[PDB]
Amino acid sequence: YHSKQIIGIPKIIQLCDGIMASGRKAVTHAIPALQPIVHDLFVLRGKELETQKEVVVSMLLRLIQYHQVLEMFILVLQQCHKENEDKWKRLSRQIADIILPMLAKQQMHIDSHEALGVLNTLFEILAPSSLRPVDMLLRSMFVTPNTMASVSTVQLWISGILAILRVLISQSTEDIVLSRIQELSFSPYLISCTVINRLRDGDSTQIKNLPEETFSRFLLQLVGILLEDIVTKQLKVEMSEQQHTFYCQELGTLLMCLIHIFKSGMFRRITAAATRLFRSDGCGGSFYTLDSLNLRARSMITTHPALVLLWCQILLLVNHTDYRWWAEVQQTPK
Amino acid sequence: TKKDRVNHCLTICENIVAQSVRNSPEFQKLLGIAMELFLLCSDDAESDVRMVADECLNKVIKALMDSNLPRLQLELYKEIKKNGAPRSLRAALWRFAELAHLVRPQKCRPYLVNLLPCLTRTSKRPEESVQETLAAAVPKIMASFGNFANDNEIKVLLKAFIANLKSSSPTIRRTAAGSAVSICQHSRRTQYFYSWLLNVLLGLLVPVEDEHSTLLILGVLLTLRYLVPLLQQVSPSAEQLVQVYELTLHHTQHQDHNVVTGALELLQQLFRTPPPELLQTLTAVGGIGQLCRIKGDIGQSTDDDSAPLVHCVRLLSASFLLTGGKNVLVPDRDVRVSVKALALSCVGAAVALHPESFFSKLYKVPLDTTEYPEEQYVSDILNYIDHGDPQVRGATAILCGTLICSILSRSRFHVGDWMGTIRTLTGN
Repeated sequence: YHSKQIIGIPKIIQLCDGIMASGRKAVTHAIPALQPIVHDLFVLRGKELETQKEVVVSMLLRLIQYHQVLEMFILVLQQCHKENEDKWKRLSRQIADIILPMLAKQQMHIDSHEALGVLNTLFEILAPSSLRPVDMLLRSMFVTPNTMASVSTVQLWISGILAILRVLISQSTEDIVLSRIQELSFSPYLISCTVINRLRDGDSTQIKNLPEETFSRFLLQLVGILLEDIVTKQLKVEMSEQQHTFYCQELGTLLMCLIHIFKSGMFRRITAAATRLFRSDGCGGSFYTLDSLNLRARSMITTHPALVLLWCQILLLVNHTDYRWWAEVQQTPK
Repeated sequence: TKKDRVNHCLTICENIVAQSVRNSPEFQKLLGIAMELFLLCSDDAESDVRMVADECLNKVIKALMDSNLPRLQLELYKEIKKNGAPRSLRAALWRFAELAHLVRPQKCRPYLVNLLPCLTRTSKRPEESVQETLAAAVPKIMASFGNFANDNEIKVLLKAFIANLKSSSPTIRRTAAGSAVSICQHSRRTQYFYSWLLNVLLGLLVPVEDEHSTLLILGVLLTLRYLVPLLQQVSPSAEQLVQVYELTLHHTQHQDHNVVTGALELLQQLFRTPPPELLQTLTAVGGIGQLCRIKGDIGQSTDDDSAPLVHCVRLLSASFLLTGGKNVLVPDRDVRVSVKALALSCVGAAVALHPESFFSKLYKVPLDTTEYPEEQYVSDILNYIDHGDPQVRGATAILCGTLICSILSRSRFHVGDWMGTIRTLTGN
C-alpha cells in the first residue's frame, strides 16, 4: 500500500494459529487454512523466510495425525530435497521419530484407503537414512492394540502395520530385517490366538525360533484377524459400510504383500518359514491353523470373489495343492 | 371504507418500492409506517383487504431485502414483541423467521436475547393457528440464533415447550414436541441437550406402573419420535436409550388406540434409524438383561437367552396381528387397520435387523393344547397379503420383501446353512 504492507506473513500464521488453538475441527478449519500457507512459503518463494518456515513446520507437527497434513509434509520434503540436501535428512529424521511411535499407539488417522495411500508415499519421500536402522521400524510394527473389540481400532492397528510392512519389503532387505528381529526379542506369541481372544473382549493387560518364523507367524495372524471379522460382523450393527470396504482393502493389500514376498524370491528365508508354518498345526490352538483360515476363506466365495482368488494364489505359493480346498473353489464334479 | 383501504394500502405499498432514494432519514420513518400499517391491515374482517395486505407486504420486503433488511427485521420484531391479534402475530412471525438467516452475526446475540421472551410468550397462545405458525418459526429461528444461546437460555426455552406436552390440542402438542427437539438440535452443546431432554422426557413417564395423563403420554411419545433420528450420531447412553425402548413397548399395550398409534409410530422410528448404542443391545443375545389380547407367555424384554428383538416381534404379532389359532386373522373391530398396518411396519423393520425373530413361535411357552391344538408361528402374519384394505396388503409385501434381503445378507448368501438351523431351532 504505497511502500506499506497491509498484512504480513507472521500475522497470517498467527491467525491460523488462533483457529487451530480453539475448539474448531482441524480437518475443516486448521488444515484448509494451512494449505495455502505452506504452498506459498515452500513451493514458490534467507533470514526471515526460514524462521517462518520452521514455525509453519512446527504447526504441521501438531496436526501430523491427519493425512491431509501428511500431504503437506510431502510437499515440504520434496521442496527441501532440492534446495538443501542436509536439511532434507534432518527433517525426515524428525518426522520419522514422531509418526513411528504414533503408529504403534494407533494415534494416526489412517483408517481409510486415501489416508493409508498418502502415508505410503510419505515413507518413500522420506530420506532413506531416516529409516535405515530398522530397529525403530520393527519396534513400532510388532505391537498390539489397546483392544480389538472396536472396528476402528482394529483397522487403525492393521493400517499402521501395513504401512511399516511395505517399507520393510521395499526400502530394506530380508537379510537386514531378519537380523534385527533376532537381536530385538520379538516373540511370535505377540498376537497369538490367546491374546486375540483377550483383546477382543476389551482387556488391555521356549525354543530359539528363527526370526523368519516369527515374521511369518505375525503376518499370518493378521490374515486370520481380517478374515475372522470380515464374515463374523453384522454390516449395519457392528461395522459400517465404509468400515467393511476398508476391511477388504486392508486384506487385499496384505495378501498382495504376502504374494510379493513369496513370488519375488528376495525373501527366501521368510517364504521357507511361511511355507513350513502353513503346514503346521496351531501349537495346540495358540495360532491360526491353515484349516481354520480356509474355513473363513471359503465363506467369502459368495461375497468377496476377488479376495478369495488372492488367497488361492497364496495357497499355491506355499505348495498347498490339497484338493480339500481346490475341488471346492473349482467345483470339480464328483 | 373497504375499497378505500385497499387502494390506500396499495398506494403506500408502491410508494415505498418505487422510491429512488432509500437512504434518506425521512424514508426510514416512512418504511416504519407502511410495515406497521400492513401488519395492522393483516388483521381485517374482509378476506380481500387481508389478502392484498399480505400479498404486497412481502413484495416490499423482497424489494427492500437487499438494502433495508435490518430495518425490516426490526420492524417485524416489534409486532412479535407485542402479543396482539392472532392474524397480525402470525403474519409477523412467519415473515421474521424466513429472514432470520440473513441476520449478520453481529446482531445475533442481541436479537436472540430479545427473542427469548417472545418465543416463550407465543408458546402460551391457545390459538391453533398461532401454534402452527410458531411450530415452523422455531427451527428457522434456532438454525441461525441457536449457536448464540447460553447454556441456561436453552433450558428456559425447553421448559417452556415441555409444559405444553400435556395440552389437549394436538396442534399445541405437535408444536411443543417439534420445537423442543429443534431447540436441542440447533445449540452449541447438541449432544449434552439431547441427553438433558431425553432424561426430562423419561422422567415424565419413567414410573410406568404409575398413572399418567393420556395427553401427556401422547406428547412425550411424539417428542421422542422426533428426537430419535437425531440420535443416530455428556452423550445419550445405552441405559436411557433402553428405557425409551421399554417405555415404547409398554405403551403399545395401552387401552387407548391413540396411545398405541403413537407408541407404534415411535417404535418403527426406533427401528428405521436405530441409534448404534441401542442397536447392539437389541441384537445381542444377552441384550437388555445384561445391563387383541396376549393370551400366553411370549417372553420378556429382559430375557437372557434370546435377543430382545425376538420378544418385540412376538409382542407385536400377539397384540395386533395374530390370535392363538393358525391362519386366523385378527378381527378388524378389535384392532383397526391403522394399527395393523403400523404393526406390520414395525415387524418388518425389526426383522431387517434380526431376521431370526420372524421364524420364532408366537408364544414362548405353549398355551392350552385343547382350545388351540396346533402352535402358531409369527410367520402367519404373511396371511395379511389378502387383507381387505390396500395399506395392510402393501405393508405385508414390504414386510417379507425385506425378509428376503435380510436373510440373504445375514446368511452371506448361504441360505441352506442358515435356514437349516432356524428350521431346527424354532421348528418353523
